[PDB]
This record gives sequence, C-alpha cells and structure tokens, in this order.
Amino acid sequence: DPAPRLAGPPVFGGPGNDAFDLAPVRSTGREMLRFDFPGVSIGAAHYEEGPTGATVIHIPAGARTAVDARGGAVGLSGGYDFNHAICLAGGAGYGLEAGAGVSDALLERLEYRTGFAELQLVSSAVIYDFSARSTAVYPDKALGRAALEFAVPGEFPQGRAGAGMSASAGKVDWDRTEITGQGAAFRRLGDVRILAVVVPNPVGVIVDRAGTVVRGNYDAQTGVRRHPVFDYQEAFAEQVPPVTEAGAATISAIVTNVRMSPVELNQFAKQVHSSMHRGIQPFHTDMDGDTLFAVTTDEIDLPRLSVNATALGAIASEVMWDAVLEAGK
Amino acid sequence: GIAVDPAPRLAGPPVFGGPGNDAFDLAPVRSTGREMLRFDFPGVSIGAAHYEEGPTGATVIHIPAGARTAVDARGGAVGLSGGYDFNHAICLAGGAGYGLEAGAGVSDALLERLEYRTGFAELQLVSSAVIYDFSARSTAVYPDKALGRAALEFAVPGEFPQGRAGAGMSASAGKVDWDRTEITGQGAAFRRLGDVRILAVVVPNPVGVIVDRAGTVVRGNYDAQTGVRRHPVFDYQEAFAEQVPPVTEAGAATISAIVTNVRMSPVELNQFAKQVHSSMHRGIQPFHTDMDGDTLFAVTTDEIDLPRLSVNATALGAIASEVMWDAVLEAGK
Ligand code: NA
Ligand code: NA
Ligand code: NA
Repeated sequence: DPAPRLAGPPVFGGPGNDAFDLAPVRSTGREMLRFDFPGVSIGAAHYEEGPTGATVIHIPAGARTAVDARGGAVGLSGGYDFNHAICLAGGAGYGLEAGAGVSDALLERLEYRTGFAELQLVSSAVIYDFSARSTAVYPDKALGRAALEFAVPGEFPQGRAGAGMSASAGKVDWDRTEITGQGAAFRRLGDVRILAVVVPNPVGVIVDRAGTVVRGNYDAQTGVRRHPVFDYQEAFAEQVPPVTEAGAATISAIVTNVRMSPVELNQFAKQVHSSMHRGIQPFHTDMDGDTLFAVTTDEIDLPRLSVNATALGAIASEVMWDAVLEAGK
Repeated sequence: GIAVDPAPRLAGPPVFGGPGNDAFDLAPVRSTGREMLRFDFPGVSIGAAHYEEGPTGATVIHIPAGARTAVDARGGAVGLSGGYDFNHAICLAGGAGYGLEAGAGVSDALLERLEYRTGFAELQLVSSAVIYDFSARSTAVYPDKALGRAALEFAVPGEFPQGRAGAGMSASAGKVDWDRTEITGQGAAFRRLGDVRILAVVVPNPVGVIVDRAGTVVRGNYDAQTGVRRHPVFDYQEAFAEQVPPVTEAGAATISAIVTNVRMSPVELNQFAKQVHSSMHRGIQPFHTDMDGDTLFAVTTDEIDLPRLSVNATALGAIASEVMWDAVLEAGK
C-alpha cells in the first residue's frame, strides 16, 4: 500500500461557476506543515462546489525568480523574473484567473500606485483537474483573493488543499488514476532555508527513494500500482497504439533565502526541476505542463561555474522529493 | 501610402493618486477609433473595447476554429499569459500586468459559450499580452474581466478600429524623456495576394520611435522646445559623449499579431514569427530592448497550401513584414 484513492470516472455535463454563489473555504488539508521562513506567507482556498482550489505563496518584499517550464501543455501567466506572489491553481487555463485576483488585491493594498517599480507581479500556473470531478467550477478572481487573504507565515496545508484539491496521478488509463494532493517540505541548514511546494497532477506516477510506485496507475483488478513504462512497453510489444489521457502537469516552487545571481538561479531551477524525474515517472513529457518557480529572498551570502548553486540544487532536490511524497501520501 | 499627421500628440505628465476600477461604474465602450479598416478574412474577428475612465482598453482577435500559434517574446518587461501554441483568441490590453485579466474574461465567455464543456480537446485557449499605459493617464483603471468579455462581444468579422481604440487607447512612443513621449494608437493592415491573406495588428508602446520607409521619425521623441522629432540614438550618443548617465523610462512594449491563412509547420511558423518580429526594428527604433516587453503572435488558420529550409516561410515573412510596417504606421498616423 498505501490504500487506493481512485479518482473514478467524471460525470459529464456538470455545472460551472455561474450555477453557484461560490463560497471560498480556507483549506486545512490533512495536516499542517509548520516552518520558520520570515517574509514568506502561504494561503490556500477551495470551492467545495468543484472541488478545486488555489494556493498562493506571498513574498510581500518581492523576490527574484527563475521559471522552468517543460512539456506540451504548460498553463502559465506572467512567468516574471521578480514576483510578489506565485499562484498555483486548478481549473486548467481558466484557473489562471485566480492570479488576477491576487494581483488586484495587491494593487488595492498599494493604494493603486502604478509606478513601474511599484507594479505587483504575480506569476500563475495551473493544473487540469476537470477529469477528477463532475463540475466545471474553476478558481476565479474571488478564490485567488481568498487564498491571499488566508495567507500566514510558516504554515502549509498538506494533501487535498488549495490547488491540490483535485490533483491526480497515473493517466495511462483514467480507470487507474488516483487523487494526489499538494505537498510541502522544509529544511534549515545553518541560516540556509529551503521550502518546496508541489502540486503533482502528472501523467506519470509518484515513486519513492526505493523505486516503489506509491501513487498513480493503480489496477483495481490486481490490487497493485504499475510503473507506466510497463504499460507502454506491452503496447509496443503487442504492436497496438499506446494510450495516455491529456490534462496533466506538475506545478511547483522552491523558495530559498540564499543569494543567487540570475544565471545561478536559472541553473538551480533547471537542476531541481530535472531532479523531479526521480519522484515522478515519466516526467517532462509532451502530455505534461510542468512548471517550476525558483524564488530567492536574497538574504544569505554563502561563503564562472557555481558550486553553491549545484550544492544548494542537490539539497533542494531532496526537499522537493519529500514534498512530492507528502502530496502522494 | 500612409499620411502620418506631423502635429505632435505629447502624452504630457500624469496626475497620479488616481483611483482604480471599483472607484468607477465602468461601462465598456465599443472602440471605433479614427477610421475602420475593412478586410476579407472569414474566421477572424476583431473586437475593441475601452473604459473612458482610464482611458485604457483591450483588443481581441477571435478565431473560433482555433489556430496554430507561435509566440516570439523579446526584452526584459514582457507581460504574457498563456502563450499557447493553439489559440481561440489573442487578447492585447493596457493596464500592465493587471490587464492580463481581460484575457480571463475572454476565456470565461468562451467556456460559457461551450456550455461549460471541459474535455481537454474542448479547452478554450486565450493568449494575452499587455502594455504599461499608466504614465499616459492618471487613473489606475485596468482592462478587467468585464472589458475582455466586452471586446469579445464587440468582435466583428473583417473590421479593425485604427488609432486610439482598444489596447491602443493610451499607447505611447519615445521614452528617453517622458516630456518628449507621444501617444501612438493601435494599427492594422491587410493584404491579399492570390489566395494568400495576411493581417497585421500592432499596439506600439515602445521606448523607441516610429520610423517610416524614408527613415523619418514620425511618432515619439518630439522636443517641444525645437518642434521636431529625432532618433533616440542622438540622445544616447550625446549622453555617452558628455559622460553622464543615459536616461530612459520603464513601461514599454510593442504587442502584435500576424494572422495568415497559409499552412505552416510549427518550425516554419516559429521561424516566420522571429523574422517578422525582427523586421519591426525597421519601423520602431530602438526595438527589442531590455526596457521593452515586445510580444508577437504569429497565427495561421492553416487554410491553403502554397505550391529542410522553408522558402515559403521566408517569402511570406518578407511580405508580412511589410504589412506589419504599414500597421505600425497606421498606429502612429
Ligand atoms: Na507612483
Ligand atoms: Na466534454
Ligand atoms: Na483552421
């Protein structure tokens, strides 16, 4: 095990946002991760009517960011090299609207100042979560605003919370797809802080450090999860078309306090994002919209090629794997 | 054959401390601009809406079939949402990053039109790009969901409102010194050659100036003390010669689309996009600077085949480059 969480087949023709007086709910998930990271707040809100949600990482001072987008199905807004917030949401491309709610709320907080240096920058990424439920409800401006309003320092709701409400893994065949969640992990090493946040909605499965498939591609007929490569290789061996459902992505953030140059931060982002092919397999496929944000608060100076980015990247890769395993738990 | 008005239209300094959207009962206005371009391209509609209280607006290109797209983004200040390789609409808007919300209004309206079908193949894909237009007016009003929805609702086949209309309402050029910045507009141009159709749409909000085919600066960097415009390079070279810091204001971009009916592979379409986008350094100078958020969408409706390197993309790119220069001059007229 763990116990199966099959998504089950969606019921088509379900209601959308116009059918409801949508009430934002503060997401608490299955448990709260507590950590110490001054200047970073996290909020998560959902609509039970979906169920679908949004998770917002708010860094009020603004933070330098690198964006690494992979796959054929990325859903991204802004992708800025400097952000006051990162907004992760369900609802496919429709859920990018949640980031507009964050942006608008930040503008209002700044008393509608619009000097170029005062622009409030929100980058948003989405997962397609419509197959995992029987409604067309999407995260909207009101839900992004709610997630920001619910944001507090040093807390993250694990599991079915915010953007993770209806995330799912293992999409060779929808009959074997399982609900994941969102996950976070945190490490402090001296003054160095690393926070990983992930919403895995992959076509692939979640894999632990022993190589065990722990979430996704669960066959009710056998009681066992299978690495998708075994399904693909048997399709090719039998000379029949392989199958896989569209509507997949993993959207993620690494937040650190270590000062990194733009080149270091971008190389760091690419290394950490590639590392996730250990815990999610396959990963970075044409079916996926994989988007990682690497964010630094530029607080700590560590003592032409960067050993510091490489070493920090290796550690952050482990924090991110732990976050993926929390999402699949 | 575009007769650009020599008369200055300096933006002037803003009055700031201006209020935001909810301070107003905002009614979308259908933008008519100074003149309507009429063109024959079935399957392509354009809508333009503005708020007088900005003034600011959005321009939406609606292609209900969906169309293969290449995005070419240059500079350090791009404001882009979606950037999809297949789009049902392109939304160009003011309001800097806040104006990307207009595209959410278009997306939501299209989802409602599809009766909330959400199959992956049924997703309604809208790519949005923005200009910073807050220095050209006082209010913090931005294109919002309602304005994007209005622009989509106002979309008319085969028409485009030239000038101060939609996203072009508060576009401006020539930002070495804001005292010399002039209002531009939005512009479009269209050519048919045999069965080939090319539509260019542009919203030039550049740090640079608009330049005609004779090399004359026709919009931006107008010095009211001398009654003439000149190329920004004169300002930059004088700064370096005097050993003082150069100056240039932030908040600049040119956002554009080239729509054609010629079938092109993804590789051809991306190469075509890069060629046409680079070509715009002829009509906008400087261009593709770190101060700019330049974003071009190259869209094909994949209707006609022309009879490893693409002569067709190169030839079509050369002609589209001229259509785009005409569109830039319509914006500056
Ligand atoms: Na200001
Ligand atoms: Na459907
Ligand atoms: Na077509």
